[PDB]
Amino acid sequence: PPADQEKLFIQKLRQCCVLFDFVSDPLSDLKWKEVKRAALSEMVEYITHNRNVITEPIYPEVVHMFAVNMFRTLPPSSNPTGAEFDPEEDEPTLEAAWPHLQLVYEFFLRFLESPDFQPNIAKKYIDQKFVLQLLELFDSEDPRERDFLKTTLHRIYGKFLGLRAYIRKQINNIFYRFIYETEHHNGIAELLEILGSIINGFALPLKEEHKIFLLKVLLPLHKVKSLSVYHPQLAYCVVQFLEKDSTLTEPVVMALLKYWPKTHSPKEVMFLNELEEILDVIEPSEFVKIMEPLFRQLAKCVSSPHFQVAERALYYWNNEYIMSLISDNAAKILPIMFPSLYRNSKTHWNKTIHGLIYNALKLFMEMNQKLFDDCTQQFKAEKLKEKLKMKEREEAWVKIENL
Amino acid sequence: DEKVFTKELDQWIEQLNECKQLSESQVKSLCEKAKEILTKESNVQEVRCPVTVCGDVHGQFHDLMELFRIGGKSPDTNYLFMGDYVNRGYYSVETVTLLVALKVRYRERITILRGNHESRQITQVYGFYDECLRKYGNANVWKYFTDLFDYLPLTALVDGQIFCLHGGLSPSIDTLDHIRALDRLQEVPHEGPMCDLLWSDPDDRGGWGISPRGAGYTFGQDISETFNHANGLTLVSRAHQLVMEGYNWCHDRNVVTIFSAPNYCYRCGNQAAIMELDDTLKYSFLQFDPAPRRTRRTPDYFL
Amino acid sequence: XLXRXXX
Amino acid sequence: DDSLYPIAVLIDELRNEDVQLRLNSIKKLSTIALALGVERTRSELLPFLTDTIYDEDEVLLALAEQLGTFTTLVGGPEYVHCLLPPLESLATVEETVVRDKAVESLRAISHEHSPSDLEAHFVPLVKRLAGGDWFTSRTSACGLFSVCYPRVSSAVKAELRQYFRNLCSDDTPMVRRAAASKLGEFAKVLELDNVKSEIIPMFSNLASDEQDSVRLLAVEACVNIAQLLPQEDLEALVMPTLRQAAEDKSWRVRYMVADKFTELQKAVGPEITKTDLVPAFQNLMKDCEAEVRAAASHKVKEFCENLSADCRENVIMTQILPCIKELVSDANQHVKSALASVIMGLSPILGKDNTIEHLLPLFLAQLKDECPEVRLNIISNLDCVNEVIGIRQLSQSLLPAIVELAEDAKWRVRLAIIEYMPLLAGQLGVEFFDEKLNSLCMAWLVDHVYAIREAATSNLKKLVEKFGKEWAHATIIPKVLAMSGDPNYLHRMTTLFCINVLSEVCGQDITTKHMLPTVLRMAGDPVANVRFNVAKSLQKIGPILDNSTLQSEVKPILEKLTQDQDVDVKYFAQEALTVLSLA
Amino acid sequence: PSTLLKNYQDNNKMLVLALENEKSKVKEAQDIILQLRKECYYLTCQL
Ligand SMILES: [Mn+2]
Ligand SMILES: [Mn+2]
Repeated sequence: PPADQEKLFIQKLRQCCVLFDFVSDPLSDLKWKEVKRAALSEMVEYITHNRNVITEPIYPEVVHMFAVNMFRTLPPSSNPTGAEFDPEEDEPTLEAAWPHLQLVYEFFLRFLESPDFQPNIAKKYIDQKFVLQLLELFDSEDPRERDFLKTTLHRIYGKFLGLRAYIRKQINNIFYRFIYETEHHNGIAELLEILGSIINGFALPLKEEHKIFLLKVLLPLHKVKSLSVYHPQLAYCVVQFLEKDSTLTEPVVMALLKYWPKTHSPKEVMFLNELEEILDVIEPSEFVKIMEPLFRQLAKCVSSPHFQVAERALYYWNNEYIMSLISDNAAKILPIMFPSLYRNSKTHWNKTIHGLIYNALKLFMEMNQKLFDDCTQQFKAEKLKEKLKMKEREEAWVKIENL
Repeated sequence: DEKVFTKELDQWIEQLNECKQLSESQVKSLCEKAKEILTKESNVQEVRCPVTVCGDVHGQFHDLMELFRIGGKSPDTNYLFMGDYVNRGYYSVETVTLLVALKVRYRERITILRGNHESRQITQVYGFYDECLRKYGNANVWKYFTDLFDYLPLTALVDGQIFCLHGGLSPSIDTLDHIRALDRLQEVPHEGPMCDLLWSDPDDRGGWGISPRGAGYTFGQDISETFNHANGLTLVSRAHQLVMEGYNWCHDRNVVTIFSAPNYCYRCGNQAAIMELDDTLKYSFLQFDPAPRRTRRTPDYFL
Repeated sequence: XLXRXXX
Repeated sequence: DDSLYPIAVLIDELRNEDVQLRLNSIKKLSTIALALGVERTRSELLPFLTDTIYDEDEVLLALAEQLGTFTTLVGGPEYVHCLLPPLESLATVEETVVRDKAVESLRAISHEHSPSDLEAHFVPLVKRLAGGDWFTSRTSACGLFSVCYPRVSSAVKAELRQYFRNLCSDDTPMVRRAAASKLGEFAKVLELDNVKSEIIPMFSNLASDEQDSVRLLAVEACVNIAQLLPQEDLEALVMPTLRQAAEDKSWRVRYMVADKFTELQKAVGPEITKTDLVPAFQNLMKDCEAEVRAAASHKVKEFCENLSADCRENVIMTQILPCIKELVSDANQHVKSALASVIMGLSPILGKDNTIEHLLPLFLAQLKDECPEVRLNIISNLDCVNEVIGIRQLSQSLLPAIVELAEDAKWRVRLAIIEYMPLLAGQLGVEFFDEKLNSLCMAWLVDHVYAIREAATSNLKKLVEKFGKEWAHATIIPKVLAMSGDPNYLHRMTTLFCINVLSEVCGQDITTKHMLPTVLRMAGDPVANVRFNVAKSLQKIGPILDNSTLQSEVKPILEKLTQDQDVDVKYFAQEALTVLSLA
Repeated sequence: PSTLLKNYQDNNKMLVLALENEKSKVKEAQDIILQLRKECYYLTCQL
């Protein structure tokens, strides 16, 4: 009927606040679990297809229903921690109460997505406090939970201008702790996906806050060991900023150079891959600023004994656009690239990359015939620089007898 | 007749038993000494009758220590290791260098074969290369060890009867003499008999078949039975495949898989095993669990 | 189950 | 080369592109300084390292370390404040490890500051850091308060307290975390009625922080706080906050309480323990979270052992004991594991009759637990029980279960029993031992795992030390030698390893007459491993023998082995001849 | 029922041996390619 409907709805929300045990006692309460399962199941179908039911009083009743079900302390990690473990190889440990949890998530989402949903009426209840406890949940081990949370926080970000600043500051805090204190968190990817979409939304003359956020938060996310878990979405966030404002490219490329892995190969491949995507958007003007430091690295990589590092580097040559930026800058780039791939032409343990360095050397001479083997001319300038060095230290030490 | 060097070796070994790496110039010297003894060993090494035979180890030093607790100390009991000393564990440097160490001090007491992880390529995609890098600061020790892996015999023959190898059988191989005729002094090729021997797996599909690993072949009972009958072998003993009981019979007992890394990569939860061949070549297996395992790291962009 | 090349 | 030549060289070296070369410069930075004046160090090198240095985190890390040791180089304590500008910058650096060294270096040199300098230079540094734009500067500041405070004027002390208070109430949890970290450290340095009036409020606020990562750090602080303070102040102040943490919604918080529990019991003293800490502990042993239950279990004997002399019986027997019984059959391997490793230490506390009545069935259920770790942890401390109940009682109640565990499936359990045998046998006596326990020990020598064989071997030496050499001759020796004909070389060597050990304490006669002959026959064993151990073994027992025996019997055999076809036999023979001086 | 299995048997030594032969051939062709790549390089050096 036209009304006692609104009373019966609230009544059922109440009954869905009864938490059930799925872990400690896994065989208990089968019947009543189903009752709850059915109770919120129908409440989805109810609010989904019908309309004009998100009335003023049901708001607090819903938010409270969510909180009591969703906001718990996460249990101890089910995975070993330590330097000898790759979090990629962690056994998927699932949230045992997913029977109910899914439908609370699915519900609160439809509750959000309704075109009859009134933000500045709900905002009394979805507050900073709610957001913070929602943000805590991203460290859940269950990927399905993280998935829902991603979408939920993404909506909340969209529909509450009041909360946008807070949400930005809070996830920043989460990262800082991850990068600088613990180096463990299960939900880095998901938070970055939200952030990716957020980066696109940003406004024309990029605001200082966000520039800082790229340089101080997103770049250092690069230094943590478990980069593979969230690198794609991290790389995306970075690339988007560069599309939004090209003047950011020197600092970001200089940063990636600063953080270059010296003892972690998969990360070396990861960086090489990310940098190429960056070069795929580089305005020539911004390219001239970073070529030399960039290629002093590529030199190191090309001569790397690690076939996956060498390969990925050498694969830069199959990029028409990069290859042309090399071409009309050949003056500067070639004397630094040449020694590297020359030392590795005489011989190599790996035949494939042997093939690739022969090809690479070919493409360089076709750019500007450079019979410039005053390569060994530098190998002497360096012998002399070392003799001046050792003869300087002599003077300093024999001046220790001092005043 | 001076044993100045065996004092030096005894020290290196003692050090290694305390899970402490040797130095760059010590590994280099060690490998140099190791090469000269391995080079004179056959593609199919003749191994004397009482031995204890072991599967994969993959850098799990503390479990190797555990192995010796079950098996006996590394001079008093003879050992034969079927390769795979270096990858997924946290202590590949200490493990391979210890095992090589033992071989040069006691060439007669220990034999070490090549596994599929003793190779430049495999050692780069899995831990060892990065381990060497964070423990030494350069790629030299890696260069010395990989150069040294080319010299490891491919297969062993215990008492003309128990054929020992890392992988399994090869379609290009029908006899031991086919094996003796190979040139092993090289990187493990992507195809061919040398490769199959380090890569293949037995299975339940009674014939040659495509390996789910990108290399070697699968092979069923009938190959094993022919291969054994043709060579007068009572058993093929092999070691490249995780088994949850640490050891596994198959092919009407023509082959055994032995696997010596308990709870592999500290993830897999498997038992480990080794097999003792006594004076009269009777066998017995010993299973064992992983040994009782009793700041913020340096940034990976440091060096 | 870590990666076919072998948990 | 003139006055500032050493600085020019440094500049050149930091202009280098090999990061490694730049490092070597920084490592040799005290040689630069010595080369330079003391005053050129101050007025030129120091400013250079302050302004004119931009570089990688690894270099900044080295510079931090160097600067912590420069006091003399800069002219001594009159001049330490020169070092502060460089160090303030490094304390601001993003990378955790660099700013941490910076703090470490700052703390070190503070002690070289006169109170005037602490007031004019160091304290201002702490203010700037604590009020800086970024959380890195602020976290660094938390580490610096307790080194300047005790040595500055009260007005400055009032300021340090304000700043510390502001950090405790930062907008970011990063700083709040780092603050709560240094709260106890700081408290230990305050005058006591400032502890009461200003630290308690700080502690109370952190203990109810929204982030549980902050809250659990306040528990650590509560210990330092309670230890500075006497029975009466605890009740008003720290106690209502402490009682909350034990019921915190976060198991992470409840865990600290449990982990710090005895330390809390001391600090608080027996009166409040009785009223407040007894119910709390019970609830912690009943936590929904197993890590909490495990943590609490570890403390069961400590807690009980520190209860006041009067109510000790009532509380243990009525409050704690039934929890322990419940915990014995907990679902979780690890909480059961923790308990098993401390429960037996309860025995001297309940005394003979109580132990037999209540503790004993528990021990027995743990002696037969399915989890090997439980049963390993419960063997550990058996003697302590033998001291409270009789040895008579022991062999009636527990011996049968011990005998069962001598043949346990897991060898570490087997070993636990072996290492306990010598003591236990001593207490039962020889006529009992070698009627009921001899064969069991002999079987160990023939066990599949080496370690077990090994252990059972030295065990032999311990036995002969309490039963004497003629029990050995009649009971041990002949079974040991019987092993020299085992078809397996692995068990044959056991015979040698046993002789190695037994010779040390059976004396010349028995060794020569009854052991040596077996060793010498083994010199002809088909397997090299046995052969070179005959050499090692002759080396070892050589000194025990008369020079005539050594000379007519041992020497020929060792020499025969130096002619052996096998390199290791030849080596160990040559070795034995050197050592025994028969070469 | 017998000869059928027996046929599949011979058919498999056959196919495997062949696979192994073609695999051999890709590797030999790869060596030709590496040599030629080297030659293109040496020749373009003298342009
Ligand atoms: Mn393998
Ligand atoms: Mn393996």
